[PDB]
Amino acid sequence: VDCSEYPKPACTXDYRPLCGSDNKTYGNKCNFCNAVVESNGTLTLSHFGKC
Repeated sequence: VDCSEYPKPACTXDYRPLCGSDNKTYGNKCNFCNAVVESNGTLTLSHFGKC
């Protein structure tokens, strides 16, 4: 989880899915990292690809 450059005000609409510890499939690293910050450290990366 290298989200050091977050959060970011917007994310591009490529699709490179990541499966979060919340069992949500995030569209790409940008969407996943912004969610990690908003979660106050509770969200982590389960695995690459869709859940």
